[PDB]
Amino acid sequence: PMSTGTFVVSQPLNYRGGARVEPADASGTEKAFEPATGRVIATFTCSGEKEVNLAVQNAKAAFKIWSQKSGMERCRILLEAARIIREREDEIATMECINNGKSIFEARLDIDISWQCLEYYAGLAASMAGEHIQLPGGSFGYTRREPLGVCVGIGAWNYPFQIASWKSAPALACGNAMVFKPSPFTPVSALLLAEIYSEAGVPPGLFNVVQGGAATGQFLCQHPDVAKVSFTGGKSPLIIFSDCDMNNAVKGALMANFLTQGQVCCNGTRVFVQKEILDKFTEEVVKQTQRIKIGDPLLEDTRMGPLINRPHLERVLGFVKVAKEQGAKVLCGGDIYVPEDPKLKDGYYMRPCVLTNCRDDMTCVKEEIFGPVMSILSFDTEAEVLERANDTTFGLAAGVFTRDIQRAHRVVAELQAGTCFINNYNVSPVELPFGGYKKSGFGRENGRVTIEYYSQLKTVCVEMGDVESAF
Amino acid sequence: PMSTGTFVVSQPLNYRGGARVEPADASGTEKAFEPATGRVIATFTCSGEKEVNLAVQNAKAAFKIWSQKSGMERCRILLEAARIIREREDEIATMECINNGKSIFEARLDIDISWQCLEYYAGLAASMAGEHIQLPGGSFGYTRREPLGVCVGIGAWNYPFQIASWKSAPALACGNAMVFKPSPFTPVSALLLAEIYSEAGVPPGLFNVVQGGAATGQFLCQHPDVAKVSFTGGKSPLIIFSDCDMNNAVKGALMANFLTQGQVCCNGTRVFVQKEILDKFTEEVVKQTQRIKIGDPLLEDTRMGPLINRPHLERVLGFVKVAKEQGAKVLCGGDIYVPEDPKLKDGYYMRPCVLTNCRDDMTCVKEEIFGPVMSILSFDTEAEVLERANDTTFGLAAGVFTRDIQRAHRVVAELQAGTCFINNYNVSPVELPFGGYKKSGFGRENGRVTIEYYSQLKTVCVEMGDVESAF
Amino acid sequence: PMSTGTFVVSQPLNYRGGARVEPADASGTEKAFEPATGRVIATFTCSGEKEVNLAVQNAKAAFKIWSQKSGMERCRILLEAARIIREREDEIATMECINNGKSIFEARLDIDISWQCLEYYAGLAASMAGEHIQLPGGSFGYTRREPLGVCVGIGAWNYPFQIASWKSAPALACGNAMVFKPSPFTPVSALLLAEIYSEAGVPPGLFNVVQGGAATGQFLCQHPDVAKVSFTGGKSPLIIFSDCDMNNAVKGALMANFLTQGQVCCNGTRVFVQKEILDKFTEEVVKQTQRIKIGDPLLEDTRMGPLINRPHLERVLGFVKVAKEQGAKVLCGGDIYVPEDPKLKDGYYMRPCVLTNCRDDMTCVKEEIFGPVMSILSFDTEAEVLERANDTTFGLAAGVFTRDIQRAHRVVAELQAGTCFINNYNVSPVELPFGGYKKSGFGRENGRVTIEYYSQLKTVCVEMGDVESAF
Amino acid sequence: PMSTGTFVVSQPLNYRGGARVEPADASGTEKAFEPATGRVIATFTCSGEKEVNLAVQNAKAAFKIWSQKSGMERCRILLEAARIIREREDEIATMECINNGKSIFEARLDIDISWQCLEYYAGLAASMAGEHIQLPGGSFGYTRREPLGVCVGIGAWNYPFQIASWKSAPALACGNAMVFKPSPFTPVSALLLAEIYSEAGVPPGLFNVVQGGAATGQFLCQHPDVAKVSFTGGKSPLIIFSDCDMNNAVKGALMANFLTQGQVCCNGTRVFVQKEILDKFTEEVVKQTQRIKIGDPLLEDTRMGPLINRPHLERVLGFVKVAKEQGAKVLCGGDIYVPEDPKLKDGYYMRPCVLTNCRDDMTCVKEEIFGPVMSILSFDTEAEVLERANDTTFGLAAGVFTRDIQRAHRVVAELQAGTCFINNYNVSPVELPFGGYKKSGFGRENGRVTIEYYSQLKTVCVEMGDVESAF
Repeated sequence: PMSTGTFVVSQPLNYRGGARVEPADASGTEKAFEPATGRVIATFTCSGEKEVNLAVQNAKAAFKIWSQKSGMERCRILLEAARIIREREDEIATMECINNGKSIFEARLDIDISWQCLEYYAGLAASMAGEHIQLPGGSFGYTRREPLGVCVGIGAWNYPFQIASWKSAPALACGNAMVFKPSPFTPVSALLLAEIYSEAGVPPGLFNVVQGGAATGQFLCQHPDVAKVSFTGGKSPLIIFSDCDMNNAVKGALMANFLTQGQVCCNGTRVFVQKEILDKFTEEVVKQTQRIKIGDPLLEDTRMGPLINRPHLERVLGFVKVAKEQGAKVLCGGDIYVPEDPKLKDGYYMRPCVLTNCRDDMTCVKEEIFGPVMSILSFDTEAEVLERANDTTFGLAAGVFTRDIQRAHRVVAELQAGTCFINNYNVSPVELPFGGYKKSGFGRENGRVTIEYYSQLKTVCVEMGDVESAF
Repeated sequence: PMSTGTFVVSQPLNYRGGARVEPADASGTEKAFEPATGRVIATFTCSGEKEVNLAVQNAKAAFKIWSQKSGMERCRILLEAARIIREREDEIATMECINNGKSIFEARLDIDISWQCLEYYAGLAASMAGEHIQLPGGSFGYTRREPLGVCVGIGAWNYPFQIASWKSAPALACGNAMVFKPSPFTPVSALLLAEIYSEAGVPPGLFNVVQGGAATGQFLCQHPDVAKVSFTGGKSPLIIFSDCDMNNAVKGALMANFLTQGQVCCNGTRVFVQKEILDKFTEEVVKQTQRIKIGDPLLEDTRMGPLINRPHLERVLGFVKVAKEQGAKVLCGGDIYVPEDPKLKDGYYMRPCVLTNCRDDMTCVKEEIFGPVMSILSFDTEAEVLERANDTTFGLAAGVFTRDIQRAHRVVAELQAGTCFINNYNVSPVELPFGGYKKSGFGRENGRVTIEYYSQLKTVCVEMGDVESAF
Repeated sequence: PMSTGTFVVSQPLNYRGGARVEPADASGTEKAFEPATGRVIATFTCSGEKEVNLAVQNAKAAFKIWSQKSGMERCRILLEAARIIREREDEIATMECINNGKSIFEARLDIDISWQCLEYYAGLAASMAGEHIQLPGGSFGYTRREPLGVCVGIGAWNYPFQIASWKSAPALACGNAMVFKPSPFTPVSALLLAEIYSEAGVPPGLFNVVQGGAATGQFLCQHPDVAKVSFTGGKSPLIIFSDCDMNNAVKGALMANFLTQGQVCCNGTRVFVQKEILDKFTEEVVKQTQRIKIGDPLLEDTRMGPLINRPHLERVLGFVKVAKEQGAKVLCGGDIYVPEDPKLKDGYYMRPCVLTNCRDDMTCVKEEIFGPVMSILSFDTEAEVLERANDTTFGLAAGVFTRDIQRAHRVVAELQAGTCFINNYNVSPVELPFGGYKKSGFGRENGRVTIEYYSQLKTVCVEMGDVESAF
Repeated sequence: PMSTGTFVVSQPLNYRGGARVEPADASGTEKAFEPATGRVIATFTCSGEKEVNLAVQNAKAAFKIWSQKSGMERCRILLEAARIIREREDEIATMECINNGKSIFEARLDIDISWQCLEYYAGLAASMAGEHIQLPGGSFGYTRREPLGVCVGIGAWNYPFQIASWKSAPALACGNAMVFKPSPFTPVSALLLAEIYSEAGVPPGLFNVVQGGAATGQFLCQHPDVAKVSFTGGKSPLIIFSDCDMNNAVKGALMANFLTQGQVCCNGTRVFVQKEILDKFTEEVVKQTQRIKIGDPLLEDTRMGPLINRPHLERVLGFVKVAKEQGAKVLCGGDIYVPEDPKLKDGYYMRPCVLTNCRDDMTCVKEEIFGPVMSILSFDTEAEVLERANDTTFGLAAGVFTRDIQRAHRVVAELQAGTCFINNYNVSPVELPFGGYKKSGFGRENGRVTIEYYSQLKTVCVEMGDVESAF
C-alpha cells in the first residue's frame, strides 16, 4: 500500500517504555530523506543528555524484569518477533527502501537475514548452559553466563534494519536490555523493530530507540549505567586469473561492485585481471554494467537505486574526476543519472562506473569510495598479485577466480582477508558467518562468540567439607 | 643450592633469538631487590624503542616459522616445556621467592599452575578444528582459527612466573610469537621461562623478553608489527553469618587476607561479621593471626614473607596509621616486623594486621591496601550486608559463610562479584577457572575463550557451481 | 468442541505419502478404547509385511528429497510444525486424553514438551556444522554429519504424542525419514503429528505411520532399508529423612507416585521414610491422596483419570491383593473406583493406593506395578537406606528429602540412579534432560547426543600436494 | 638389542594385579608365531570362565580406586604412560613386528598414534566438565559424565598395540577399568602396554589382559560385572580418471593396496581405471610393485613383511588361483616368495599381486582378500563408475584421482563411503579421524564421542524452594 514519492513521518522518532516519544532533549536537528526523490521525509531532533538518561534508566528497569525470565521464555518472545518480522516483511522492506534507497530485491534479503538472526539467538537462549565441575570431598564448582545490563547499539545507514536486528537479537537473548542509536541518515526502520519487539511481548524499555549523531553517541558511551557499546590498509581485492570461467568471473565482479549501490566496505572494488583475459573481461563487464536497471527501488526489476545522500553522491562523483586526473580510463558511467520517471528527477542517482588502466598508486585503488565504482588493475603473475593484494586487512573480504583449485587455495592461504571466496563473491556485512551465503546457516561458533560479547561468566564454588588452612 | 641473601644477577635480563641479550637502546634504569633482605639483586636497563624493535622483528621472524608448524608439533614442544618446568620446579620457585618475596610453599603452587596451564593449551593446540558447512550444489564454506602474529604480554609483580606462563602458553598454542615485558620490580623469573621454551624446542625469538617500565610498555603498544597486547566501587567482601562453622570461617578469613602477604586484589579484605559471633570470631581470628610464621621465604615453615618493596611496605603502614586516626582498633600487627635472623633485618617485613570497629566511611574499608590488613565490619541482618557489599565490581571475588545453603545461594545471587565462594575462600588470579581450587581442572570454556583472544577466524567459501547473478 | 463419551475414529489409521491409508497387508486387528468410558473408539488393522515395505519405500523416496534440502529449510518447516502444534494444542491435548486417559492438565504439559522439542531440533538443524582441519602443504580434512536414511520410531502408550515428537523431531532435523509405529493401545494422536508435518511442508512420506503390534514391529526392524530403530535391578526410590520439610516431602511423594495414574517407570514408588516422621508422614500422605480428584480427564480439575485398559487395571488390582497377602496394610485406595458421572460408569478407574508396613521381600516393593500404588518402607539410619536402595539401576531416578544438604549430596553420590532429585521429584520420561523441570531448557549435550544417534560422520580429505609414498 | 629368529616368550601371557599371571582356568591352547621365520614364539593357554572372572573382579577393585581420583591425577598418569611408550618406542615396535610381521617403518607409525592417543585422552580427562543449568527461585540442575565400571576391549591382529591403546586410553581417561582380550594370533604386545600402565602409576587391576579366542570373548561379554564391550556390500574402491596426475595416482594405488601387507579392510583394493590411461597406469603400477622391498620386518628398508600366519597366506594364494581361473591376468606376484635370508626361509611370504582384465562378477573383486592383491577394473564414464562402486558400505573408505575438483567433489558426494580421499589414499584404522593423516590431530568431536561410549551422564537437581504440587 506504500509507494515512492509519498511517504512523510507523522509520528515521533524515539521509542521508550513501549511507545514512540519525542526527545525530552535536543543535541541538534537532522533531515532524513527519500533518496529516490530527494524529498525530506522527516525533520527530527537529536537526543540530548536528559533524553539519553531517560532511555538508559528505562532500559535498566526492563533489564531487571527480563534477566530474571528463563531462557525458554526469552526464546518464545524472540521467535514471535521473528514471526512478526516475516509476516510484515514487505511493509518493513518498502520502508527501508524509502529511507535508504536500496532495491526492494536487496531489502527483502536483509529482512530475511534479520528474522533468521532472531530465530538463531532465540534458539541459543533456550539451550544455554554453564559448566559444572566436581571437586574433592563432594565440593563443586559451576559457571553461568549472565547479561551485562544495558547495552548500546550504534547503527549504520547501509543496512539499517539488519544492523538493529543483529545487535539487539544476541544482546536480548543473553538477557540484556538495549538502547539503540540509528544512523541519523536512516532513523525510520529501527522503530519498526522496536514496535515488533513490544508486539512480541518484550517488557517495556527492553529495546529503546534514541535518534541523534555524534553528540547522542558520546552521551550513550559516557553513561555510567551503560554496560557495553556495540559499534559498526588496502581495500577488498578480487583476483581474476586467465584460466577462470569468464561468465562466472564477470557475474561475480558485478555482484562484488554494484550490489547496495557499491556503498559497502565488504565490496570487492579492487579487480585484478590477468593480462591475457584483461581485454575480453573488460569488454564483457562494461556490456553487463550498462544493462543494470537503475530507478525506483520499490520496482521489482530495479537493481540499482539512488545513493544515500546528495553529499555522498557528490563525494563519489569527485572520486571519478580524481581517477581520470590520475590517468584512469572511464569505460562507462561515473556520471549523474537522470531517470525517466519524473517523480525520481531529484533523486541521488549516478550510472555505475568501470575504470581501467588502474595503478596501485591511484587514490581510487587505495581508498574506499562507497559508490558504484569498479577499478580494473592489470596483472601478469600469481606472485605479483599476492604482493599487490597483501596490504588487505583482516576486516576485509577477498575473491579468487581460477579453474585451478591448487592455485585457488594457495592464493586464499597467502591472503590476509578474514573472508575469502573461491569462484564467487558475496557482498554481506562482516557479522554474518560463511560469507553470508543464503542456505549456509550460522554454525555454532558465530553465536557462542557473539553471546560472549553480550555476557559475563559468573563462577560459584560450593565447599562441602572443611577449609584447608596453610596457617 | 640457592639461598636468601646471596643471589646477584650475573647475566643480561633481555632475551632475544634464543639468548640473553642486553638492551640495544635504553629508556631508563631500574633496581630489582631481594625483598627478604632489601638487597639490590640487579641494576638493569629499561629497553628503549630500538631494543623494543629488535624484539618484535626477531619475534615476527619466529612466528612465520612456528605458525606454519602443525598443532601436533606445537603440542609436543609445550608438553616438553611443562616437563622441564616440573623437573626444574624447586629452582624456578626459589628464584620466584628471591625476587618477589612469597613463601616457597605458595611459589610451588604457582609453578604447578604454570606447567598445568602449558599441558592444557598444548592439548588444545593438538585438538583445534574449525567449522565446515555444506552449501547447495556441492559448494562449501569453512573456517580456521589463525594466530594474530606478535603478541605482547605485560607482567605483574605478584605472580611473575605464572602470569608469564598464563599469557605465553595460549598465545603460543595458537601459533603466535610473544614479546613479554615483566614488571620492572620482578624481571628475573620470566627469563627462566624464556630459556625453558628454547630448551623445549621453540624457534629462536618465539618467546622474547624485554625489561622496562611504562616507557618500554608504550613502545610495545605503539609498535606497528604488534598484533595484540595482553595487560594485567568497593573491594572483595567476606560475609560471616552467626549460623556458620566458626573454625572454617576463621581459617577462610586468614586465607582470604594473608595469602601472598595480602598483596592481591582477589583477597577478601572487607570482613562483615554478624553481631552475635563478632566477639567470638575476632578473638579466634587474632589468636590464629598471631601464630602466622613470618620470615625467610625459602624456609618450608614460612607462611608470611616480606612485601614487594620499601615504597609498598611504607604505603601499607600509612593505611594502618590513617585507620586508627579514623577510629579503628588495631587488634594485632600493622607494625614493622624485625625477624630473628639478622640477614633479614632490612627486609620489607610487617606483622599481619586485624582491625576492628570498622565503618563503611573508612578509607581502609573503601580502598584496596595491597598488604596484610583485615578490616572487621559488624553487621546485624542479611538485607544490611547485601546493601553494604552491593558496590562490589564483577572483577572481584566474594565469600559467604553460613550453614543455611538457601541463605548462601540467595547471598551469592544478589552479589555482583564474578567469583563467589560458599563456605570457603580461595585467593587465586582472575584468569584461573573455578576459583582456583587445586584438583579442579580448567573445564573447556576457559581455554576456548582465552584461545579466541590470541586468534582470529578466517572464512573460506568454495563455489562449486555457477554464480547466481542478481542482474 | 470435543467431549468424553462421543469420539469415534472415522478415517484410516495408517499414514503414507501425505494421506491416511488403509493397511495393504494385515497382521491382526486391534481395538482402541476411550479408557474414561470403556468405549471402542477404533477397530483397526495391524500392518503386515507388504504394508511395512510400502511405508519404508515411501520414506526412502522422501528422504532423498529432504536430505538434499538445507539445514535452514529443514528448520523453517520444523518451526512451522511447532507453531501448528501450539495453535492446535487444546484439540491435540483432548485427543491425547480421549485415547490415553491422562488428565488435560498433564496432556497440555506433554504437548508443550512436544512443540518445544521441535523448536530445539529445528534450531540445531540450522546451526549444524562439521569440523575443518588443516593438513601440511595446503591439504585439508573435513567432516559432515549425514542422515542415516529411513529411521524407525517405536511408540509407547503412556506419552503417545510426546514420544512421536521426541523421536521424529531429531531424526527429521538431521535429514532422515521416519516410519513411526504407535502403541496399538494409543493409535490416534500420532496421526495428528503426521498431518501437522504435512501442513508444515514436509515432503510426502517423510513421516509415515504404521499401526500394529509385535509383528508389525519385527517386520520394521528386519527391513533391510531401515537404517536405525529407536525403541521405548530395582525400582525408583524416594528417601524421606526425619529432618526434611514434611509438607514438601508429602507433595513430592504424591507427585512421584500419582502423576500419569502412576503408569510410568520414572515414578518413585519405593518410599523409604525415617522411623520418627513415619507416623506423621503416612497420616498426611493418606489425607492428601484421598483428596485427589478422579474423573473425566477432559475436566480441568481432574488429577486422576482412568488406567490405559481393563487388562492393565486388573493387573494393578492383582498387585494390591498380593501385597495385603504378603502382609502390607492398605491405608487407602487400591480398590475399583466407580465415578459419580454415569457416562464414566464403564471406565478403567481405581482409587490411588497407599501401602504401609512394607518389606524389601515383598513383590510390590521388588516389582514395577505401573499403577497408582505407593509402598511406604520404614528405615532407621542413613547407612541402612543406602544399603536397601543400592539395587537401583542407572536407568531409574531417585529422590532425597532432607534439610541437611551435606547428607543430601552424600546420599545422591552413593545412589546409582541416572537422575537424582534433592528436595523434589519430577515424573518425566528418561529422554528429557535436567529431570524434566519446567523452565530448564535442554542445554546443549542432550541435543548433540541425540543428533549423533540419528546421524553418521562422513570424512573427506583433500590432498593439495604430492602423495608421500612409503615405497 | 632384539632381532628376528631369536625371540621366545618366557613369561606368562595374562596380566592381573600389576603382574603377569598364568590363567587360572583354560578354554584351550594356542600357538603364536614369528611370521618372518614361521617359529612358534609361544604356546599359551586360552582363559576359562574363572580366569575371566578373576580379571573382572580385580578390575572392579581398581575401578573403585581410580574412579575416585581426579581428572587431573588420571591425566598425569596417562601422560606418563605416553612418555614411557615414546621412550621405549623402538623396543615396542620391534616386538610388534616379531609377532605381527608388519615393517618396523609401519610399526613405528602405529606406536606414534598410540602415545598420541594417550596424550589426547589425558588432556580430555583434565578438562572434563558437565553442564550447569539455572532453575527458577535459585534451584539448579547439573550433569556429570561418570565411568561405567569394568570395560572390555577386544583386540585384532592387524594393529595389536594400537588397538589396545585406542581402547584403553578413552576408557581409563573416563575413570573405568579395562579387561583386554588380544587376538590369539598376536598375544605379546598388549602386555607391554599393561606393564607400562603399571610403571606409569595405574592402580593394580586397572588394565588387565586375558588371552583367548571366541570362548574367552563370550565369557567376557556374558560376565555380569562387565559394563560395556568394545569390539573390533562391496569393498573400498579407488577411482582413477584419465585427467589425473599419473605419478600420484600410481603412488596412491600402491599405498592403498600394499601397506600392512594388504591385510586391512580399509585397503582400496578395487582399482577402477579409465580406458585411456588404463594401459599407461597398469605398466607403471607393475614397474613400481616389482620394486617393493620384501624381507625381515626389522630391517629399515623393508616395506613388505610376511602375512600373519600359514592359513592366511594359503587363503590369499587361493584367491589368486581362483582369479586366473575366473579369467584375470596376473601381471606380477601372487606367488610364494622365498627371501634371500636363510633365517626367513619358513616365513609367510608372497610377492604383492596386480591383477588386470577384472570383472564385477569375479570373487576377487566382490570379496575382501586380506592380502597384497590389486584388482584393476577398466571403466569408460563417470556415470558407469558411480553405478559400479555404489555398493560400498559406510564402514569402508574410497579414493578418487582426478585433476578436475568439481568431478572429485561430485564423485565423493555420490559415494556412500564413510571416509573419502581426493588425490590420495590413506590406509588407517576406522577409529582414527581425518583419514589418519600424519599431522592431522583428532579435532574435538572424535574424543567427545569416544568418551560418551565409555561413560554415562548422571543428572542432579537441587530444589531450593517449595514443591509445585499438581494436587
